[PDB]
Amino acid sequence: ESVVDLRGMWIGLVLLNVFYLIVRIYEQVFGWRAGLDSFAPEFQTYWMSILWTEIPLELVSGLGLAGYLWKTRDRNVDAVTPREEMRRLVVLVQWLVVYGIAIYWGASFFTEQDGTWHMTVIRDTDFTPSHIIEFYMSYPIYSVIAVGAFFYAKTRIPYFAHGYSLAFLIVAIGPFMIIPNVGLNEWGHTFWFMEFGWMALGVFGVVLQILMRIHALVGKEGVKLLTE
Amino acid sequence: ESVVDLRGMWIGLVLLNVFYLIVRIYEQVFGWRAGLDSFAPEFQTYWMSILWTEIPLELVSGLGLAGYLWKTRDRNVDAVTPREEMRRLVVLVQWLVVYGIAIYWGASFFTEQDGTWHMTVIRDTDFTPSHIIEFYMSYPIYSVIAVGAFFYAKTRIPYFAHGYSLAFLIVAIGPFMIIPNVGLNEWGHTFWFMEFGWMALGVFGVVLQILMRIHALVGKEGVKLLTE
Amino acid sequence: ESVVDLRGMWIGLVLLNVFYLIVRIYEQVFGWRAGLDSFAPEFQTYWMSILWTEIPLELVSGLGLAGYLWKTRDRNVDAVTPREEMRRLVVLVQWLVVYGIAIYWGASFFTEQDGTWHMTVIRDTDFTPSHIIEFYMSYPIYSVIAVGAFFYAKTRIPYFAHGYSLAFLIVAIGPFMIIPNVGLNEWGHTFWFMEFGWMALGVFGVVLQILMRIHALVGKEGVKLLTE
Amino acid sequence: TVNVNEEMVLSGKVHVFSAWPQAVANPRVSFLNAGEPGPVLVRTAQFIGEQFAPRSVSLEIGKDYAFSINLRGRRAGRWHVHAQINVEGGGPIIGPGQWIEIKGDMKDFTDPVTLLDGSTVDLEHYGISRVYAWHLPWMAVGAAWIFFWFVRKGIITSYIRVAEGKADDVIGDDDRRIGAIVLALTILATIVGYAVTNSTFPRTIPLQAG
Amino acid sequence: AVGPFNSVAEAAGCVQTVDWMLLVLLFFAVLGGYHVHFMLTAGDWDFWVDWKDRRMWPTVVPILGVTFCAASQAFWWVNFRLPFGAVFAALGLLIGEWINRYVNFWGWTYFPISLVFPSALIVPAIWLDVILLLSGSYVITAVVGSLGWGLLFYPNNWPAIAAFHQATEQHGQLMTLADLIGFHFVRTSMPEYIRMVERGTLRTFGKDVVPVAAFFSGFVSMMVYFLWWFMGRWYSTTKVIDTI
Amino acid sequence: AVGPFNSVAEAAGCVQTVDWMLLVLLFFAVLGGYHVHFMLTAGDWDFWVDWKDRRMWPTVVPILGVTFCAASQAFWWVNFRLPFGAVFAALGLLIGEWINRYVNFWGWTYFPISLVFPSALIVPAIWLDVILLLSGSYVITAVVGSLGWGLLFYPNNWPAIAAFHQATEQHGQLMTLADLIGFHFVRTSMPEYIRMVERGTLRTFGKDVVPVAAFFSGFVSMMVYFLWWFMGRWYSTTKVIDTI
Amino acid sequence: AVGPFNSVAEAAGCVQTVDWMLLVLLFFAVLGGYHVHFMLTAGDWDFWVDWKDRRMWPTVVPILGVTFCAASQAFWWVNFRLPFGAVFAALGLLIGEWINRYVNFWGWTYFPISLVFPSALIVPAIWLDVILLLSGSYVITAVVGSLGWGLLFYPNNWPAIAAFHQATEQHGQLMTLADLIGFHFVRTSMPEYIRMVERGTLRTFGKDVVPVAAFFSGFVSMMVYFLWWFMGRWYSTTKVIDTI
Ligand SMILES: C[As](C)(=O)[O-]
Ligand SMILES: [Zn+2]
Ligand SMILES: [Zn+2]
Ligand SMILES: [Zn+2]
Ligand SMILES: [Zn+2]
Repeated sequence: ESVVDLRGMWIGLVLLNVFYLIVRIYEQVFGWRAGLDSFAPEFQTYWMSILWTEIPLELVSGLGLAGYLWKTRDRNVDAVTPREEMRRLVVLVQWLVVYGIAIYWGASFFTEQDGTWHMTVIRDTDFTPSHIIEFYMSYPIYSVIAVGAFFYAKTRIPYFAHGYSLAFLIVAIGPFMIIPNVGLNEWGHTFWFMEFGWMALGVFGVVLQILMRIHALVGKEGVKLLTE
Repeated sequence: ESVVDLRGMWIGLVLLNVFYLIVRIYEQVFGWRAGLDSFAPEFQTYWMSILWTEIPLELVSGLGLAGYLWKTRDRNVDAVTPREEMRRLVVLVQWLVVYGIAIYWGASFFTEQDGTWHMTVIRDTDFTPSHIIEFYMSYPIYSVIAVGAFFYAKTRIPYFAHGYSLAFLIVAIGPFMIIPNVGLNEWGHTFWFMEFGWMALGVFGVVLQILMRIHALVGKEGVKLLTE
Repeated sequence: ESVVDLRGMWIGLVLLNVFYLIVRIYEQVFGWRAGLDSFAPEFQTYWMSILWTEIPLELVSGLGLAGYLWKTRDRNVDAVTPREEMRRLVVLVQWLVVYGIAIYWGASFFTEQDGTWHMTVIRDTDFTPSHIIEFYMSYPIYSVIAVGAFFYAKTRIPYFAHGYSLAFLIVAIGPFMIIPNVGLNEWGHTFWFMEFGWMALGVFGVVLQILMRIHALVGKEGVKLLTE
Repeated sequence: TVNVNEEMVLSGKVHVFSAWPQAVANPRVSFLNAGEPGPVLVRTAQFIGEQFAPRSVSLEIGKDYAFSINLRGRRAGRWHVHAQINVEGGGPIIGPGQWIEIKGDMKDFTDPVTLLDGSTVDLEHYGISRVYAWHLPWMAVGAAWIFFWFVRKGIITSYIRVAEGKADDVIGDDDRRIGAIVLALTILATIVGYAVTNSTFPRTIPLQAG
Repeated sequence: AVGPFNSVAEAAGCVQTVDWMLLVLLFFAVLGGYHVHFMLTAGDWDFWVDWKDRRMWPTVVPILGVTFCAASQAFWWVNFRLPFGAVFAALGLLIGEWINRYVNFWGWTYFPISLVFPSALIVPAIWLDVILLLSGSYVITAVVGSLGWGLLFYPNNWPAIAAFHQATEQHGQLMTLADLIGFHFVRTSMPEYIRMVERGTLRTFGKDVVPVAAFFSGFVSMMVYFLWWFMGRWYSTTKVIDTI
Repeated sequence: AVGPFNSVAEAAGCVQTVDWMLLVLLFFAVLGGYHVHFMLTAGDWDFWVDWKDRRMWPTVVPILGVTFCAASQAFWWVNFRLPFGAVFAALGLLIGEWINRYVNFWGWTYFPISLVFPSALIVPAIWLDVILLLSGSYVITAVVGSLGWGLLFYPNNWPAIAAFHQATEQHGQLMTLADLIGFHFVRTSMPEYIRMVERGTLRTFGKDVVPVAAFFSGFVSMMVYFLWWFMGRWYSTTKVIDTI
Repeated sequence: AVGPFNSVAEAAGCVQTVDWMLLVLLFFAVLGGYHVHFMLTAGDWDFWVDWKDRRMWPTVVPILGVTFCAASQAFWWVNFRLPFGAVFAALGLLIGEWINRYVNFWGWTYFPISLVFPSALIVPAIWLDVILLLSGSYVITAVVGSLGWGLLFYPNNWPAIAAFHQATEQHGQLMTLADLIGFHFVRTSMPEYIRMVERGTLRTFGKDVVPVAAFFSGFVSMMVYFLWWFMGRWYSTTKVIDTI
């Protein structure tokens, strides 16, 4: 048919940068004067609403994508043909470029956005307009694509099925060990008196593992010969 | 004859819970009024006596059990029969059940007992009535059974002979590394200005190693068949 | 010819203990009154001169020795005869006795010398008379012999060629990780508010690796028989 | 200008400024000193805020204090000697310094000082003997212990013994018996060395500080 | 033609499109990770013009900053021999900062860029990559690479920063422009006294406040680098495991 | 035909001269390393007679001092079965100190030896070696070896030190000779208050200030030993590696 | 019947009596070790009703308490697939506490149980065990397991504790019964001020003091769990070695 598809990839990116862009604007508009005092009721309509929605929604979203992929897993994986595997990989590489973007928004944009909002309020609880997005939105999402990628690979590629790449295992799991970091880092002084770094570039190993599988599914012919 | 003996085990448990129960009582009685001020002479008769006795007694008790077990070691261990190994192991499991109780007394009872005595005095020196028992009694004992167990295995079981299970070695040697902890924990503030945890569940390994030997000394017959 | 040469060794020792002995005296004489105030111009003639000279000299000294030994490397090392190897080793053991002395001067004498000078001035900058010698003299030198030793072995002994003993690699590189220590140890308080030990007895391994080679280049004959 | 042993004195007054910078700790805890290249002059005694000041002292912020330092001369030369005060969490504050000139020979420098028991001692010399007398023996002893075994089983030899099966060719009593003996002697020599220096000087008090 | 591709155009064609995907997914990736780590520890000096001092900032930022660069290096250069490791990470950071600085620090809350602009990294990042490009060794890189990285930090920041280090007289007291910028544009949680900047010691001699700072910052970065190189390695692990 | 030596005299001859070289290069070696380490952490108490107190000094010096001895042991006794490990190290130090104490502390700056004399180590060092010589086990050594080493520190220093723990009356205040010696011979950066010495607590009962200090110092040294033994092992590594 | 047993009744009979001895020698074992560790670090909160606050205690106890449970789990479940690891350790502690609380804190010194009763652990311990029982994964256990464990701690302590959190008026001041119990039954070494309990901050918003505390306590326990799982592994080592 063809190996490279990309149709899938674009739907993710397009659907994402949009949702975040809506959000950045929604927070531009209701951040300023609707989310400045939590004891007001327009906070409940414009922020405390989003919170109460996303969490349950994300939580289901995640277990959704999980069950589906497992359910639609290729029960006879080892049989997979050299073209179909190569195709599958290219979809895997796709999941990772969406994971990529999800990582950007969650972990850079909405994370260092929080920094500036700490210079703007005095905080009515730990639920700011910035936290609703950073913690209970942009992170959960990015974590869910993470799990998606993990599960897709596991149920489509013979290598990631019968295994667990420790690399991918890390990538899929350390998002649940950022809250211990980025979160509690904030309750520094309050949680203090009673008293280097563990990170997720596990993607290195994961793309390296992918790379090895490509180098495999091209004969001596394509390999040496076509690309000297 | 028979594998399971147990006669030996009871001797220890009985001889032990008794010696601790005597002491608890004798400390009940002479703790309260006789060991409340160290500068008194009824302290010398009722506590500072016990100390001066037990250490040299313990120190000899230890090198005793040691030398004896080595001496009476089975010089031709490798030859040992399947039944006589099996029996020997059950003796080892025995030593470990006494090591068990020694651990209880020395490390929980007479250890957290010290906690409440700190709420009762202001300490004339480091030799309280509670320290005489905790440090220079309940520990050394629990440490000397530990050694016993270790040397018994070593001089009766081929596996522990020509070896040193690291697990067992730990078990037998970390008791001389609790003083650094439980002890100096106390001279906290006094020894302070000039400025997770290393523990002894090494017994895990030791019982794991024992277990493998049993699993061996039962054929496929007893094994698979009798215990499915 | 003969294995043991020693002529080379003496040149180093003699050339060295002399150059340090000159200096100790020169610092005896110009330390006291010529290097007591940095803002004086007799400091520029007697200390700030030495500094400006040694560094570039040392830096070239080092890359010198390095290129030379590599250049004059035995291009067909594996072929080396059992006598020639044995001779070569003895030269290696030689380099290491000079490394030894270098270490002494740089790391004990001129290092703890600095201790006493800290009781004598109040410091006009970090460039004392003691620091010119300790840091930018006695260390660099000791570091350059170290590099020598390393490179000699690499280019003369098949073992050290096609390798990198990790032991020798350490020995040759950790001198560039003492500044982080011995240096910054000084800017303790000034560099402080914004906030066991990694050492170089790598020589252990290196002499052990040498030893194994000797034990090899003596047959069962010399070995067992001559030295029982 | 001074002779070796000639009892000069530097003195003055100082005001603890009021807007005491955040940069430097509270002078709650401080120490008076004389800023000189080594002990070119001994310090016989010194006083600040009308007290003997051989230890740490408090300065309150905004007061002034008076001080003086008795300086017996010791080293032949010309030394620019400052009044100096240091602060807990701060560092040295260096004051006025004047060229002082000593003449004579260091050879002749003495103190001395007077013990509670009565007697007199030259600090410039006292004790130095006993130190050597107890150190250098032990240093020889240690070096003897090494030489002994180095020439009794070689390095190469013993490495090769260890290397092949054995070992036990290297050690094994009476190598042990040597140990037990040398050990037992050592504990003895110490017991002795202690008991004697316990009779000599049976007075003694901990370092005085605070 | 080239199985399991139908043509060469299908091969060379796919390979090419995958290559982009990788480089891109791998761009952030690191940026994302690197940013969150950097921002949690180096802060803070990288937010505020009135934090960028002479001692602290030129110390902590090189030391914390070398981390993902070294780890990035141990990934590109080991596995592809591509000499853009440090620069790949450093720039990723710098974009991820800047975007946010503008769009949010400014465009959301309206602190003016002159207050909120990031520390410059790319010169040292280049220098690092070129020590590894020239000598093929990460051991050499770890020494003369990371030393270089430390020194260049302040020098490559000076062009941006000097501007605001100009003096102004303010009710008969001196300020720098930065001091003032910070003073003007009110931060609801940023009292001077929190700053973590040079305030002077009796132990400063010279006329050296920055040189020592940038040296110290290089020497330490040497160790950070080694550790972060090897973590760059464990992080690149193709190990597969049996149970969870 | 003694190959690759021509004679036995050439073999036994070379072996002998090499043996010396080793022992000597290996003497410093350790002395050099041991010293720099010891000096940076134990200081300091080992410079000044007015630091050698009753609590700190008899604590930190045994605990910091056991290190290279334990690593030195793991090298001689493991690989040559030679029972002078600790003593080889300990002494190496003592020399390197003393030389410098004399030549420099005195001969350069003219602090008098009574002020700048080092702590005594050789008794414990011997004690340690002989526990390893008698019981062949470093595990026993680590326990009864390092304990001993701890106790014997102060006892074996007392002979040198007592001398300066004599009382003198000074403007109606008590001092020890040491207190005074330090007071006399002016150190340009050594204010009492920096001292790091016993100054007394409400928690002292007895009449035990030194006993407890030397016990504590032995029980800790047990750990420092184990760690430094195995470091003496890694440090003994004959591993060879592929790339840098 | 089955060698080296004479009968089946001899086999099944022995097997059975050993099982008991193991389970028993293994009960304490852990209890003994767990207790000493727990009591040395979580003190102290677990002793005193007037230490059991809203922030510290519900934080440090989950965090220190997970340790031996995780290590216990790594032992039973890996090697026997027995789902009582956490519970097995938690209860051991609870007994070994309780006995001594009664028999000594009370029966030896007479502080009334209301002052000296321990923190409740079993509900969380159950929860852990079942997250491991259901999902066979110690990775998932390490996450949702140890999160649950943190949260439940206070909820499952509230039944016992509420009682003493009632208010009494005391010379025109407020106390809780607990505050008072502590005040009444004199501890010769326990001044309020040593407490290490909630005393208030300007950074508290809400009305949240315990929720945050118990979340924080869950989140941190996730890491403690991992580390302590693997330590449960090394501790289970069947490795045998050559020399000591
Ligand atoms: C230095 As070669 C290539 O002969 O191993
Ligand atoms: Zn399969
Ligand atoms: Zn106690
Ligand atoms: Zn070769
Ligand atoms: Zn210096």
